[PDB]
Amino acid sequence: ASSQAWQPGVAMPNLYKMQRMLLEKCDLQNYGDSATLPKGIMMNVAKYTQLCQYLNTLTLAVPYNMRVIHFGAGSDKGVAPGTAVLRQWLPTGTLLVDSDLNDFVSDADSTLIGDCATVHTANKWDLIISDMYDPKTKNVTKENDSKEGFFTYICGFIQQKLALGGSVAIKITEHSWNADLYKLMGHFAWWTAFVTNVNASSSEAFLIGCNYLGKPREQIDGYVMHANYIFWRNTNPIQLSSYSLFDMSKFPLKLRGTAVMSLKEGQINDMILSLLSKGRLIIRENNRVVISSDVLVNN
Amino acid sequence: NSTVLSFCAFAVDAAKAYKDYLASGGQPITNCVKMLCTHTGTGQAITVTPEANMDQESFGGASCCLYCRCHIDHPNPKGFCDLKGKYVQIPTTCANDPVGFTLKNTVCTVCGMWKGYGCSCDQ
Ligand SMILES: C[n+]1cn([C@@H]2O[C@H](COP(=O)(O)OP(=O)(O)OP(=O)(O)OC[C@H]3O[C@@H](n4cnc5c(N)ncnc54)[C@H](O)[C@@H]3O)[C@@H](O)[C@H]2O)c2nc(N)[nH]c(=O)c21
Ligand SMILES: C[n+]1cn([C@@H]2O[C@H](COP(=O)(O)OP(=O)(O)OP(=O)(O)O)[C@@H](O)[C@H]2O)c2nc(N)[nH]c(=O)c21
Ligand SMILES: C[S@@+](CC[C@H](N)C(=O)[O-])C[C@H]1O[C@@H](n2cnc3c(N)ncnc32)[C@H](O)[C@@H]1O
Ligand SMILES: Nc1ncnc2[nH]cnc12
Ligand SMILES: Nc1ncnc2[nH]cnc12
Ligand SMILES: [Cl-]
Ligand SMILES: [Cl-]
Ligand SMILES: [Cl-]
Ligand SMILES: [Cl-]
Ligand SMILES: [Cl-]
Ligand SMILES: [Cl-]
Ligand SMILES: [Cl-]
Ligand SMILES: [Cl-]
Ligand SMILES: [Cl-]
Ligand SMILES: [Cl-]
Ligand SMILES: [Cl-]
Ligand SMILES: [Cl-]
Ligand SMILES: [Cl-]
Ligand SMILES: [Cl-]
Ligand SMILES: [Zn+2]
Ligand SMILES: [Zn+2]
Repeated sequence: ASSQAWQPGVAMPNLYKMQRMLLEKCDLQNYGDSATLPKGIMMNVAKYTQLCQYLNTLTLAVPYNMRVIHFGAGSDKGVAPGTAVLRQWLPTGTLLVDSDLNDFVSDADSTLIGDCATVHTANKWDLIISDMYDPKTKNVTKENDSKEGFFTYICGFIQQKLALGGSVAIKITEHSWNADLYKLMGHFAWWTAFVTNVNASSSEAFLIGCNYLGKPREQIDGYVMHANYIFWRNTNPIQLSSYSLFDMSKFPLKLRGTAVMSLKEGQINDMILSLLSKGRLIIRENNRVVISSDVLVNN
Repeated sequence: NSTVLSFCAFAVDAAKAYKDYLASGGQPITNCVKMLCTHTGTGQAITVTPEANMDQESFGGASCCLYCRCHIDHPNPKGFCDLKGKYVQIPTTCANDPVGFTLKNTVCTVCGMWKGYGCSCDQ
């Protein structure tokens, strides 16, 4: 019925981002309801398809030999539905690396098994996707405070391994969130909290940072912004919808051939920031991509 | 390797074993990742992107590979997988068992269609 039902999902409106709410308990009227998915389609294939359909509407940088890393790519199924959708979406030849605490079979070019903190690389990335979630987050015994764990790693990975012009999509929920990650969203040309229409009944959202600028463009208080996110979800019921899954004609990410340049931090002027902010520039070397997984040696 | 490969050839016969498993009423391998697609593709067997036609379903390749799913070495040279990182088109009538279909069928090296399910080079 709602017009947003034909969209892949709903982004947090700007006026909700400008509030100064106190954190409330999340209470969705349709909480737990399951979407009606096309025959034989997995929930995570539908979820990643809607996330990619939404990323298609942003100013993403899409260089030749694009580099994408996907954290939390495994599943209790032992397969990687999200990685299969990203590889379908990304231009052919895109280097796709995925990772998970648990072993799984993947379509990625390379897969690293182990805690995300064991993943190393001197290379910079054009796009970071995280679907990580700590199962213990379900154990709500205290006040809903900012979480560390893998979020500390993701914040450092963005600050040290994301190319200027690059983008991120990090999964959060009412209880799975980090204040420093929201603050980092202020270091991008644009940002939002995106809710897939197939998971409208969940507090889940993808925090999207569009075009990394390597410096703060706006100051964001993470504690206030998560409260603003929950207030938005609590007062704006979203109808479950799988409508956007039926039209895949324009699904593939447009190969923009975005320019890739190597610039010193002292060469990042307003003219360069303008190019980064439009998805027309990626700043990083174009050396071979090398990744490693730390192995703890014990008796 | 001689005595190790001699044994593997005898006992490790996944293709035959899975075929016998289904004959004994074994439930087909599940969680093959079916992709959303237009269903107006070329219809070739294994492709870089989903190419299912109106009579096919496209799946993530690694999830339809018996060797990947069972974590056993691949028979292909240098353990090279033909499905991992690709999309496999499965006839809708056989989409209930993609692993079984990829095992029991072979691709035509000329048109890229499944032999007996799209390949018409013998006309
Ligand atoms: C939003 N919300 C949260 N809770 C309560 O708070 C707890 C923690 O809340 P959460 O931060 O996990 O958020 P939510 O419940 O919305 O998450 P959901 O279960 O939809 O999971 C979202 C995604 O997280 C991942 N995930 C969830 N559980 C796991 C898990 N065990 N292992 C791995 N990934 C998981 C999956 O990708 C999944 O799709 C819930 O388990 C529930 O008791 C609610 N209770 C009511 N009555 N109404 C609500 O609206 C509500
Ligand atoms: C989606 N998006 C929004 N903005 C900023 O937000 C402004 C308004 O863009 P908007 O999408 O928020 O509003 P609009 O009314 O155009 O569309 P709707 O909200 O979907 O109905 C832009 O002019 C940019 O300043 C964006 N800025 C950048 N750099 N990249 C983006 O992808 C992007
Ligand atoms: C919701 S599941 C991911 C589902 C997957 N994206 C898909 O396509 O179906 C969340 C995953 O996060 C992983 N995870 C949680 N904490 C992690 C950590 N610290 N390091 C690595 N992986 C982690 C879990 O092992 C789990 O597989
Ligand atoms: N009725 C409708 N309103 C808005 N967007 C749409 N997309 C398809 N049908 C639509
Ligand atoms: N609500 C909050 N809880 C903990 N630390 C904070 N710092 C700022 N706001 C905070
Ligand atoms: Cl608004
Ligand atoms: Cl369903
Ligand atoms: Cl049915
Ligand atoms: Cl494991
Ligand atoms: Cl590994
Ligand atoms: Cl405490
Ligand atoms: Cl924590
Ligand atoms: Cl921790
Ligand atoms: Cl509604
Ligand atoms: Cl200047
Ligand atoms: Cl442009
Ligand atoms: Cl192809
Ligand atoms: Cl192998
Ligand atoms: Cl059927
Ligand atoms: Zn394989
Ligand atoms: Zn042929």
